Amino acid sequence: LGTRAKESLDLRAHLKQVKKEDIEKENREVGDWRKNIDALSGMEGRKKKFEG
Amino acid sequence: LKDAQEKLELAEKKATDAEADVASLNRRIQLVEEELDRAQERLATALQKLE
Repeated sequence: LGTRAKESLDLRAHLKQVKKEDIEKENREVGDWRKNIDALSGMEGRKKKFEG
Repeated sequence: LKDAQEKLELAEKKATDAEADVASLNRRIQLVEEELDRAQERLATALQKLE
């Protein structure tokens, strides 16, 4: 009984390792970028050129 | 000239009316600047609550 139980335990151990430890390879992607504001400072242009 | 006199008077009156609208547009500019600042602040707090 112990042998059969430990067989399944060891079999699932490696699967759990691969599933979980490999998550630590990267988890910062949740972090978003700046997305800064202007605060009425980027108003320094007239209606001179618009195509470029 | 008399008609040129009336025209210049009317044009200067039009200038003054444009200046009254200049005042009203100044008021719009100021209040909308308050709105801009308030929106910056409220957006900051909303994003923080999101975090």
